[PDB]
Amino acid sequence: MYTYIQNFRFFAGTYNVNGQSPKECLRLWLSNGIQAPDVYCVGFQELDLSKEAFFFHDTPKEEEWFKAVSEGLHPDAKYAKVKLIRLVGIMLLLYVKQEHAAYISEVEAETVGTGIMGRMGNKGGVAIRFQFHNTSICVVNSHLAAHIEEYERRNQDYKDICSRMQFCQPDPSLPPLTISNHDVILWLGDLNYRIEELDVEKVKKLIEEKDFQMLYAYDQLKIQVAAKTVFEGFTEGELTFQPTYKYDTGSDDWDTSEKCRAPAWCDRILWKGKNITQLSYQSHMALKTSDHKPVSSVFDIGVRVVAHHH
Amino acid sequence: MYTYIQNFRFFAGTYNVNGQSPKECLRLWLSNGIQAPDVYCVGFQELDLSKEAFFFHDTPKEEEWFKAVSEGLHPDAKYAKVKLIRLVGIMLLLYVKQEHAAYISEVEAETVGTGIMGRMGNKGGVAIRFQFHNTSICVVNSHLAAHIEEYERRNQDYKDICSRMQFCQPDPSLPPLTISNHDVILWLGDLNYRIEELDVEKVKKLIEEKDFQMLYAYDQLKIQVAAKTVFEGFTEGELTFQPTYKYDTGSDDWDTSEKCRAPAWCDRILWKGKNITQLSYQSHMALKTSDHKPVSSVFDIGVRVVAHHH
Amino acid sequence: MYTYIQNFRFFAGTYNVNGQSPKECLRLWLSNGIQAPDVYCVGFQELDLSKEAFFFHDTPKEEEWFKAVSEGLHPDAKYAKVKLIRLVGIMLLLYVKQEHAAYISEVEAETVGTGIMGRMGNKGGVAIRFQFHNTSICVVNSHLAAHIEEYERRNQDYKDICSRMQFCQPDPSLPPLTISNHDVILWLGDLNYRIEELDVEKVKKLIEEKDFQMLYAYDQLKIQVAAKTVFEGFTEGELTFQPTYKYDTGSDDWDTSEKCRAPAWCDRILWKGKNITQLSYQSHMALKTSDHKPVSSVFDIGVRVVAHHH
Ligand SMILES: CCCCCCCC(=O)OC[C@H](COP(=O)(O)O[C@@H]1[C@@H](O)[C@@H](O)[C@@H](OP(=O)(O)O)[C@@H](OP(=O)(O)O)[C@H]1O)OC(=O)CCCCCCC
Ligand SMILES: CCCCCCCC(=O)OC[C@H](COP(=O)(O)O[C@@H]1[C@@H](O)[C@@H](O)[C@@H](OP(=O)(O)O)[C@@H](OP(=O)(O)O)[C@H]1O)OC(=O)CCCCCCC
Ligand SMILES: CCCCCCCC(=O)OC[C@H](COP(=O)(O)O[C@@H]1[C@@H](O)[C@@H](O)[C@@H](OP(=O)(O)O)[C@@H](OP(=O)(O)O)[C@H]1O)OC(=O)CCCCCCC
Ligand SMILES: [Cl-]
Ligand SMILES: [Cl-]
Ligand SMILES: [Cl-]
Ligand SMILES: [Mg+2]
Ligand SMILES: [Mg+2]
Ligand SMILES: [Mg+2]
Repeated sequence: MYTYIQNFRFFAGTYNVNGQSPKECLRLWLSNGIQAPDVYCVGFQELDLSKEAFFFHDTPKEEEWFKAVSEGLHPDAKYAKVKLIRLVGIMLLLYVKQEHAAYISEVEAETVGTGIMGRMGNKGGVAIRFQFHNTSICVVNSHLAAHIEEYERRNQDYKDICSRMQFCQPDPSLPPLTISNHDVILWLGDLNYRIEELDVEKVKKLIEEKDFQMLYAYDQLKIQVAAKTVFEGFTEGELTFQPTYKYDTGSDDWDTSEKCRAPAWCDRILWKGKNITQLSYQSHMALKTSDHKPVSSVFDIGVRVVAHHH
Repeated sequence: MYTYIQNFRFFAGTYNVNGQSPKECLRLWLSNGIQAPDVYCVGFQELDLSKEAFFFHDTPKEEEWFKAVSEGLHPDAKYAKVKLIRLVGIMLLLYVKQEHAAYISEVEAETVGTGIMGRMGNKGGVAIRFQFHNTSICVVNSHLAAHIEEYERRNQDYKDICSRMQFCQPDPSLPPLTISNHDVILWLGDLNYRIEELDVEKVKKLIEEKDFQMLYAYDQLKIQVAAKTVFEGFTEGELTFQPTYKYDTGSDDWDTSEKCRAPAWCDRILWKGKNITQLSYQSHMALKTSDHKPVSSVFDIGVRVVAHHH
Repeated sequence: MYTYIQNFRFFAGTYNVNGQSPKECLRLWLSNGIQAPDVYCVGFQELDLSKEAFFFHDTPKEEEWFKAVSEGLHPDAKYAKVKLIRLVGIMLLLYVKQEHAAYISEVEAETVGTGIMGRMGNKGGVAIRFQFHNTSICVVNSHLAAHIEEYERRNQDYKDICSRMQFCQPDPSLPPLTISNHDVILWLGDLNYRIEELDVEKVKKLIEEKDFQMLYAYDQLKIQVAAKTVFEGFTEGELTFQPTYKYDTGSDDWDTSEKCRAPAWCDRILWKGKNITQLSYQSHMALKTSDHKPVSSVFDIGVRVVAHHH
């Protein structure tokens, strides 16, 4: 046989929904004046903050948010649901255009809890891997540890997801599939990295001034990546939108509670692999259900397709 | 339109069943020579003491006790089940005569755990609110902290149920419904308040002498209400029955175990609202399944009914 | 009526499966060149090591292992499933030849958790009791505390299972059925008792030399039974097979990890009652799914049968 590169459009989204049910149309996030994606990868954090969900019970929030996402996908294409995976509040959805569904194979989904006692699901990661035509793809959604001072724990959460996440494989003989053994890796989530050094007022001033380049110089994810403690070999696109945390629910105002939290680029998307081009990377201010704003990126990704023989 | 007051009969019952399945006919509690209630409000504590129930799993005890209650309702009327709500061992049931069912609306049920780590369901409250004709009603069933020395925690459990219990409402714009925003509030449960100061032998002697007025002078709920720490604006009827805890299972004898627990009026019913009259308040000694006896009260409650226009 | 003793063949098996799904045919354990048993008693430990199973959720491992066992039963007889009981990873299955099913009655199953905080199901026991013809039988499967130094906790786990395990009974009037109130008791499990005194190299040398009599002189279960701290009145057959823990998964090699665990006869079967004869007691090295090997015993057991009147 013979293969060739054919480009497909992948949408990746991440949204921390603060334990809320969906109240708004999600088109403003998932299909806001874009061309129809070929593949949708849609991730949530904090789907359900209840004690019942924490102890691994089913939750109506799973179906509520799945339906909201399905209804918010681009109207020009029929999308097939390929896979849903959830650990407590961390949920990842994979859809493809119906016409591409026949070329999806080897779908596997797994989860890793890195929260209470290092194991519970209040924080951690979920992942879906699959083959699209002849290209292997893994999408990871992680919610890493909270608070500015806990960057070392965020680094450890990342390392633990990478080492513990193992996928099934057709051949029991080879070692299990890990996240890294894929042609294309998309990593999204509330990575929860904050702004070092600067005080809250200075952070807010830089944002008002739209000096995102200066603010980004103090971003913990940037610093840790530069120190090679996390996300080795991954790329992140330039941040041209304002921090996505923390807002008063129902508004675009920064947290006016007593805690008065410093804004942060909590919500991020990164990638690794050949033939990837990021076409956009943005937040969606119009959605106010949560104290975070959703983030999205659209990629053109080259996929190995088998040429038809005649 | 025009409204007028029409009286309906409400039965309220509370029973701590010590993790047991039902073994006796519940008519002796629920329909023991009384007129048929229009509305039944039936609450349990300790429905299931298992670790599985504690971690929020379904339990066969829910259906066993629901059926026992349904079978024990007054035989002269067909009762419609309006709502069931359970948190671990705390369950509340609401029924109305079939003929009144069409005038029930806006039924909402919620729970608040105030047990382990302040959040688990070994203690706490559940509630059902609804509109009957044009009158709003909230029924609360609480199981508050154990032991004579923990009255401050019982006070805190009450305050926490009051502040955390929020109900849905037709209009997202107004603040959520709380327990206090109702025309009629009925609060029942194992409130777990004990007798201060007196030693066990003195308590038992007063009960033998049927001097309930003297024993009540040392009741913690009375004292805390007088200090305005709990149940502000609520009324409780005079206690004319002997303490309902703690008995040897299968008997009317006081706890003969090594612990030799002091008797207490653990199990109580209180109310708040206009046009309420208590017609009775009693315990039911004949039921011996548990180490508590069940308590009941019947009220005449004035309800706002729309007058028919012709 | 008149009764007489008739002998039936009972198979008992215990297998700690290290949280794995079944990968091998279980005939090598359950029907490896033996006559068809009349009754199968098949016990597992560590069916599922997940946090979800630990908090008492259903697991697909239950059905996977039940089907594997059913498929591995002796092919000459149709076996009826009488009962399945599971607590977290501890599962016991009871089957009988179809032709004997009509003579099984009073089947009851219960569990006792003796793990975290003395109550959780990471360790403990499950049991099935029943009447076969006119003889009462109780089969217990226990997973007792780990590690050489914790023999006192293993003793306590045993005592706690014995005192807490209570079965339902036709007559509410008599005291509940306990394990000890049965004509025949079969106790199996990962009892987790280790070899005292000897160092790892010496243990391995004795095993190489096949000097099981000398190694057994240092076995903790033997010592504790002799001290009358556990298993009073029970018998165990001579151990003529090598220790069943701890192996590298997929091999017959001893644990080559850093921990380098000493081999132990973790997995045991004991009995108590009249008219019992052990016909075999062995391990099954050929099964390599787990870090333990399965153990089996076949008994001839005299059962009281009602003579037919003509
Ligand atoms: C081994 C099993 C037994 C263990 C039982 C222990 C139960 C328990 O303590 O969980 C605690 C867990 C903690 O949240 P965690 O994931 O750090 O995530 C939150 C962060 O995302 C931030 O947003 C912080 O809030 P903000 O930045 O202030 O907005 C932070 O709040 P705080 O600063 O207050 O830490 C925290 O709540 O909360 C939950 O997951 C909620 C549901 C479980 C609770 C029920 C059980 C009691
Ligand atoms: C964050 C998650 C992890 C937390 C795990 C922690 C698990 C745990 O310790 O729970 C303990 C919980 C305690 O009972 P709690 O509600 O005070 O209610 C009981 C009172 O109503 C009284 O009747 C007292 O008994 P009496 O007056 O003497 O009759 C009292 O007994 P004690 O005096 O002995 O305190 C107590 O049992 O018991 C239960 O709810 C039973 C079921 C859960 C246990 C399984 C988990 C191990
Ligand atoms: C009151 C409720 C809240 C309590 C939450 C606490 C959760 C928790 O710490 O559990 C711990 C529990 C411990 O295993 P436990 O039964 O001793 O059994 C194992 C033994 O059988 C041996 O094989 C030992 O391993 P090896 O001989 O080395 O092979 C030993 O390992 P270690 O030597 O390392 O002790 C141990 O894992 O592990 C589990 O059961 C696993 C699943 C639950 C964990 C999820 C919750 C975080
Ligand atoms: Cl927007
Ligand atoms: Cl009575
Ligand atoms: Cl073998
Ligand atoms: Mg939140
Ligand atoms: Mg009790
Ligand atoms: Mg193991």
